[PDB]
Amino acid sequence: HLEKSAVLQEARVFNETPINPRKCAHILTKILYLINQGEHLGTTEATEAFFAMTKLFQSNDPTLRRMCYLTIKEMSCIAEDVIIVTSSLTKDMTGKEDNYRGPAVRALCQITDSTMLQAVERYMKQAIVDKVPSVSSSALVSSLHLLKCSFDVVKRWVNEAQEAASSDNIMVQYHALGLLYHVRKNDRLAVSKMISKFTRHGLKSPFAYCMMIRVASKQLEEEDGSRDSPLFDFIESCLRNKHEMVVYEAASAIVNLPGCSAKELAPAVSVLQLFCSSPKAALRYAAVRTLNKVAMKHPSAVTACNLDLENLVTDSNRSIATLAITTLLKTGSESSIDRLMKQISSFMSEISDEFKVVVVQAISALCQKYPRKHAVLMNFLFTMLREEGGFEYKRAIVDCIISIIEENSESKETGLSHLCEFIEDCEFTVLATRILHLLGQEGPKTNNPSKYIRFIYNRVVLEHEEVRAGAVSALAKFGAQNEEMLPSILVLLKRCVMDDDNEVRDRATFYLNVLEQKQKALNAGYILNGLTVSIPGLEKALQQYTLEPSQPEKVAATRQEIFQEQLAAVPEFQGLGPLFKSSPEPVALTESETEYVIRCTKHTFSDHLVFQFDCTNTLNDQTLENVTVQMEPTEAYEVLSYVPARSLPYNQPGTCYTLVALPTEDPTAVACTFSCVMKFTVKDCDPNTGEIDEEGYEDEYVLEDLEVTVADHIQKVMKVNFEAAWDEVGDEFEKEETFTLSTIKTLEEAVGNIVKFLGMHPCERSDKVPENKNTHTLLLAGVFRGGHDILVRSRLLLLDTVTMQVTARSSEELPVDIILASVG
Amino acid sequence: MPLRLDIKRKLTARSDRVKSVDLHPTEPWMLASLYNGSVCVWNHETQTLVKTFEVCDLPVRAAKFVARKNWVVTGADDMQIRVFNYNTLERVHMFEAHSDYIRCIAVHPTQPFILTSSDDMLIKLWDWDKKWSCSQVFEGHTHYVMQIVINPKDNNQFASASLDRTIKVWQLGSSSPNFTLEGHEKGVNCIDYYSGGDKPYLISGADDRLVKIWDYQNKTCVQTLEGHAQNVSCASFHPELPIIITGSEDGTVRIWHSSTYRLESTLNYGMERVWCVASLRGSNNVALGYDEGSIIVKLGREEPAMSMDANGKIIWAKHSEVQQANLKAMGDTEIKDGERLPLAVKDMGSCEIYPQTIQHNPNGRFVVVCGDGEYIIYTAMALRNKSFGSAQEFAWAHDSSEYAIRESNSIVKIFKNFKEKKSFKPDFGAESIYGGFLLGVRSVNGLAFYDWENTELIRRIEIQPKHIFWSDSGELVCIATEESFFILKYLSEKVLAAQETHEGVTEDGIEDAFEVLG
Amino acid sequence: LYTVKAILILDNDGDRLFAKYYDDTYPSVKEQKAFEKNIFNKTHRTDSEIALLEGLTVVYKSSIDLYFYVIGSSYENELMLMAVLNCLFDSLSQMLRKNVEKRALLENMEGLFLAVDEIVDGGVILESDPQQVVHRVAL
Repeated sequence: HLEKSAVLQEARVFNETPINPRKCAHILTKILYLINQGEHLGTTEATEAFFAMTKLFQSNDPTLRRMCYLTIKEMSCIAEDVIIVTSSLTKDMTGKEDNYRGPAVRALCQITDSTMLQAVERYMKQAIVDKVPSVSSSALVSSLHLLKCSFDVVKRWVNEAQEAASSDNIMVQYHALGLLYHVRKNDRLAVSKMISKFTRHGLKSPFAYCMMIRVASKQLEEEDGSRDSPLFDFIESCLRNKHEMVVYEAASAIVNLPGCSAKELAPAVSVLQLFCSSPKAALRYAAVRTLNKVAMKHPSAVTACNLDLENLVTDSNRSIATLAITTLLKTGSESSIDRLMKQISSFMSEISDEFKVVVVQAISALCQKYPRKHAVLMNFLFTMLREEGGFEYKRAIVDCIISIIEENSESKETGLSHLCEFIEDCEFTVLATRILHLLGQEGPKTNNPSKYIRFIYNRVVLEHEEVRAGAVSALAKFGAQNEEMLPSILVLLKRCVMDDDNEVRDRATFYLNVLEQKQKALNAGYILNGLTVSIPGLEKALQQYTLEPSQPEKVAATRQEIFQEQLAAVPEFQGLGPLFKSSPEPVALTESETEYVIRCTKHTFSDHLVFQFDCTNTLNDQTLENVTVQMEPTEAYEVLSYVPARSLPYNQPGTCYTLVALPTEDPTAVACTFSCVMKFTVKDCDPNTGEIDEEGYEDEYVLEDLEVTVADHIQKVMKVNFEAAWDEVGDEFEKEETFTLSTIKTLEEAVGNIVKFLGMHPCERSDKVPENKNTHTLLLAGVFRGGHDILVRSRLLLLDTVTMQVTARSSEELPVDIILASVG
Repeated sequence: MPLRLDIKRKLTARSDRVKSVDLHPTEPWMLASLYNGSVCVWNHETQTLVKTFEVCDLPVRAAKFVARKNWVVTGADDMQIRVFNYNTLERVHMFEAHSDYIRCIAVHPTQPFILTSSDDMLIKLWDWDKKWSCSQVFEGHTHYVMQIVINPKDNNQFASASLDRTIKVWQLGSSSPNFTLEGHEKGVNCIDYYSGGDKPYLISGADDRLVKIWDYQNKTCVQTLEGHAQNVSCASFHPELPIIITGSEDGTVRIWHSSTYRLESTLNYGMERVWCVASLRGSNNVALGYDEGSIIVKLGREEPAMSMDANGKIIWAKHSEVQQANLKAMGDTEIKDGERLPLAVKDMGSCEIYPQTIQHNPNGRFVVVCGDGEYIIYTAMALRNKSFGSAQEFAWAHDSSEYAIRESNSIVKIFKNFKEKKSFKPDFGAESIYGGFLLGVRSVNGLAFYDWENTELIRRIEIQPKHIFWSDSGELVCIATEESFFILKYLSEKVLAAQETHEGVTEDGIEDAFEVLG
Repeated sequence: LYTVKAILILDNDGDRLFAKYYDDTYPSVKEQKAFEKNIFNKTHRTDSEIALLEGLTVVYKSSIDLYFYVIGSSYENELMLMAVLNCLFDSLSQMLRKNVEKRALLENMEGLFLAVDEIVDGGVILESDPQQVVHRVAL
């Protein structure tokens, strides 16, 4: 239509004296036209045009004002000294009428940056509360843009934003709730308060419902303090308003992840909610679906089926038919697959071009995804090969072949062989590469390789370089794997085809010379089956889904080992007792992502305990350095050393340790409590993940106590015969004490309490005791730190409560004393 | 919309129609100008009437204090402003302020000026130092100049409201109004500024039942306030609190939240026809002139809600680097004890309710925001919704994983892990709650302590408290009382026999289970 | 906050008489036109309120020599999108003072540009009331 240069240029007159609202407005229209028609502005002339226009803001005409808003936003980024236009926009923005109000806030806020943010706020507060949708919605979207430049200004507007939220007017609410969710967010909980306020309400605003559904879709039970249900009384889990999109979004989330469970007037576990909307017009597309559903997509699938299946078969309209395939695909599942496959077979008949490729891929893809047997997948993959013969590709040769060598290989090659009979050189580089690669790699004894070779030999002549090169190298590997083959390799390679073309020659000269001339140490080594060049995943199935309706390694296996590894890096802990075990009951001192996350584990050594404290400073305003967790033992333990966490910045874990020595004569338990306080140096930080200030202050954060149990000292085992082990460990360290467990009225619980506490597995599966028997003998075994066995015998008497005489024997005085004390 | 208020009747006085009410610029006295021909001033803190002045024998519409001279200016239907010394009790000066009675006077403490507004459609300027010579005369208003106020961002500027449907902003220098605002549609009774160094606002009140808010910077009308259900006599802005206080000739005063204009309160008194309003510039006293007298009233919010944990998250609401609606604040600073320490705030996540009281947990694991009969619990430094609960009041106890709440059913409640405890439910009634381990509940002129064990009455102390706080051993309690303070001993064993036995009376207790230590 | 991906009003080839991009995904002419050609090819010569293109529900209508578009998300349905598309058709008609054809649009290029910006704002649905848009815009 227009020329960008002439129009950008003539705009410069505004900058001088002429303001002429008609002429300038036209010139502006022309700018909008240059963009719209599709053109790109030249920067010098743009920069000039922008400074010129600001003069035009003096004249207040509604059409000129309008031109001015669109033109400055489009020209804003390809212009300089734009800042002048802010004042003019504020002047316009306060002027009453929707033409100015709404369009200005949007143009102003786009140009506005954090410095300028402050200016627009009075006018913004006035514009947001409006139940006149233009002014309010433009102001609400405007605030969203402004969250970037400066967050804090926008946040103050949360009250005006909320005020708009209370409208049932669709725009004012959609914008209000949507924006609010973004704005007020400083934690989940404050947003959740905003949502609960609207939540109990039966809106007539579908957009608000939708934007909110998304916020809601996850279970929120902290909305406005707390509440006893994930409840959403606005359609998400409810079905207060029917309207097929909202109904679909809501129904797929709620069914197997309740936003609330099913109500008689609002299904929300049952499959129903989608289905009542399901017979419909074009509208049906949302309605008919599924996704998730109780307990599977399949009972759901049956409802809707009439609709999806008739459109999919009948309509050879692309627009309908696509909705019908997506809808079939959605009502699908593992079960559904029988049905889904016949339909997809049928579908290509309506739209057959790419759609053909897709159905032959889909039937294979569905068989791989939803199991109807891996074999059937191969058989479908043959049908794909047959029908298209060329829309298979290179990625198919690699994917078919890799997939095939899971089971199919002998068959696949053979099928491929037959498939190769097709068409000599229009079959493509890829099929020849597949029969060639497979015949090379398997080295057929399932069928005679001679047919395969004869088929491939012809294809090579008239097809691309990459296959002819493929054919020589394959032949060489084929030689190395099977001796028999060598005579065919020679007739093929001497030919002008499989060698002596171009690329084919170079590869061949190498491959040939290595087979012919050389040892074939290399050739032998090279064939490991004669496999592909790469093993990807199973690419086809996802591709197909969209297209149709258009080494974790480990050391440790035990808590002691993983901790032992962590400990081992540090010297002191392995140098001063080596680790018998680490706790089977590690206790987290301070909860996750509050102030600190500290998890401590107590590790036992031959004569020591090391406490590993994994410390996180989740303090947004700080970053920590030289952090240690300090300890006060409540019994006689010596605290030898502290190992610091070098730094703990915001949200970054670090580990600190305290090594203490264990008593080895203590008459009371090694079940003991340590009071923990982390001390550290704080340097100020701007929350990101870390950043330290030039100077800072000392600060401390209090932590929970760490409890060490007898369970940490002992590792559980059972014995085949307790009595022998029990005598064998040391009846010379034997001590006996009688306890009453009055809070345990039966033997079975009693055995469980001694077993858990001590960290001893009761022998011979003695946690199950004959219910309410007068006498019982409980056999305990486990190994104590240092590597010495500890056996405990508890002879239980059951009155109405449990009394036990617990006799313990151990290769030391300490386990005996420790167990006896801890139990009572 | 919720707001910290507590309307209290500081002093009342009965007299013939008081057109103007004032607070003394720097003194705790409020002056009311009456239609008794007398103006009277009373210091409504000690409830002493400091002095009266007989300006005229015909109504004195206006009176204000020019605090520096130690003088009071009055304008009466003598069409004079007469000046008196309020400690040497004599008439300092007499002058004719206008050709008609003087509705309002405004005093510029920084300049020698009073400008007075009169219903001769003119506002005139007088300079006290010249012995009340006419410094300047302002001609602009074409109708009865009901009220004058000085802008606090430029004292050289004032606005005058006239029943001519405008409020005209004038400058001293210029007789004429340097710009006009058309603030109302049925004449403007009052003009006020919303006070501060960064607040360019006007308010207009009119007899169309409505008070309107205007922004003088933008020149637009920010919102319209319903005002009253009858002609709005006057309207004014409270400075500190976000509200507008208006009065009407229906004898009703209404308070409107200045963030959504939803009715905060309606107040009547049996005095009726409320002519004026004015607000204290240092905030939380408003005074309102009625037909049958004057009242000085004291508004609520005197103190902030905040709590300091052990994580260095000291949380408040409102303030700087914190919003009121959301929750934030941190204070990790330890700079010298002799001065006030910086804000030192670090950002804190989500909230969903308003903070009637907002508090961190005393050892740092919870945050509580309480508001509107509900408590919401947010996590110490992560601020994800932990928990919820009911609370017209929330108090952390000593335990602080057991807390006391008033759920307002007439039993003081304990919630433990933010879940209600019904093993706690006083055999007193309730009127109010004190936290700590033995929950004090006040009822029937008693303070009763209840067990968190079986909710039996342990003891009753016959002087009601301000507070109960219990030590972190729960044997010793500190009682804030009008008595002054008690420390009491709870003997645990004595309580266990007594409580089981329930020898402690329903409303009088057992005087042994607790003992008065000091 | 997002519903509408883009709005296009296209001649009966898919070429840009108009498009205004409420996505940031097409700003350059080459690609804005490619998009336009892409959506017009699927959707056209089968009029319904549904089309699925690019995994997005595309809602479209037609006139004498134009096809009118809203592209939006497919987690929705036609009807939500349709409300935008109906506004788009309607508002242009009432605004221009003549029904949407290539002729009405070209007749008043300014009315068309302004009217569409009121309907969609950066992919959020700003307005959907045809009447409101038309008063809001000044020719």
